[PDB]
Amino acid sequence: SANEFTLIGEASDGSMKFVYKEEHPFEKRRSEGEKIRKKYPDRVPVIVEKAPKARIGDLDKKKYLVPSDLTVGQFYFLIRKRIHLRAEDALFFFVNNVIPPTSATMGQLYQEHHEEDFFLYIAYSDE
Amino acid sequence: SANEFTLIGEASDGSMKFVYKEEHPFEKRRSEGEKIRKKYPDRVPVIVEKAPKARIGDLDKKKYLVPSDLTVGQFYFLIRKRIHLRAEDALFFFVNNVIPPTSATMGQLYQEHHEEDFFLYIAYSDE
Amino acid sequence: SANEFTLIGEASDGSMKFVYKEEHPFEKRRSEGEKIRKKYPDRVPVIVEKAPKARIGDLDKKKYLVPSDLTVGQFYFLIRKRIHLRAEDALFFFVNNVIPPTSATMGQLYQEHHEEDFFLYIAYSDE
Repeated sequence: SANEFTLIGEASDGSMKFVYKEEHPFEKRRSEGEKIRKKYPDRVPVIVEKAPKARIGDLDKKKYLVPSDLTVGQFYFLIRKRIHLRAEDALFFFVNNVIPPTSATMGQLYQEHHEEDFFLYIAYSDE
Repeated sequence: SANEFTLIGEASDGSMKFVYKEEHPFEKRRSEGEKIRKKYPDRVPVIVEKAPKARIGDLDKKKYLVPSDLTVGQFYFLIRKRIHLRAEDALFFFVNNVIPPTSATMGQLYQEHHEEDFFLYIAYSDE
Repeated sequence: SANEFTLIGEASDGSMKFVYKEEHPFEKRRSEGEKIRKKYPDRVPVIVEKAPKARIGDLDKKKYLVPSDLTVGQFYFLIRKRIHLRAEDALFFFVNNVIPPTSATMGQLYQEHHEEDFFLYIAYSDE
């Protein structure tokens, strides 16, 4: 197909703003994250939000406390069941605009990417 | 959701006991694993068992001889077809209580994790 | 199952020949790949072909221009939708006969594996 290409996929705009951070002042989030990490050191606190452009279902709950040794892939299935995804619908997680390996553990992601309020922030989208 | 978290996922209990090892004495397993590795050096012998708590189907066969360059992900699909998983059901593999990368090859997992009887042991579960 | 193994999976024959290369002389491919990489440096040109033995659907288009920061896993879903895979059908990508990690980016694969005509070649199969 001479000079012909099919342009597919979109470069991430990196513009994911979490509503959680707009609705809860930093000092309140940090106090809470610090406390929950002290109380439950084998668990990590995670905020999960849908990317605004995503056309899949929203979550009822956004604050999760998950085992540090749980993988991304296990978390994927737990979240997918909560939004009732059509069988053929894709679901991707983004941490700081990057999709993590599905065998990474939630503790590993948290250690590397948690924010200064001691939460790990994950966005999800359908593309 | 003030002080509110949804607790999801379970920390692995690491208590996976393989029935294969309870039914076949170590020396018989080792003799067999040694022999099959000598005869078929480009293949690895694998014991696959369902985690007792898993509510998905059991396998008819547990002893597999697989190409060393086959990936975990290819193996996943071969095993999934054998238990007739509902489309939305999850399937996870565990080697020594850890989920391997799906692009790892069976030979790589075997080299790192085979037991002293020269078998690689994989447990599977739905969570 | 004494002396009994179930032999499953197939060792890759590494014999994937791309029709694209048989139909377009090297110098024409290189000129084009060089030009498109100069013009669109944040995108990578990819040739996608079905492995001849695969019993899944063929693609209408084989020449794609994809964002460098798109993952393999995102690309998987874009290609899967284009061939209308039955829900339970597997789809695997091979670059130089090896399945890449699904979290690798297309730019990372391109940097490591592009050919001298400046295209990245991906084969897909159902096993």
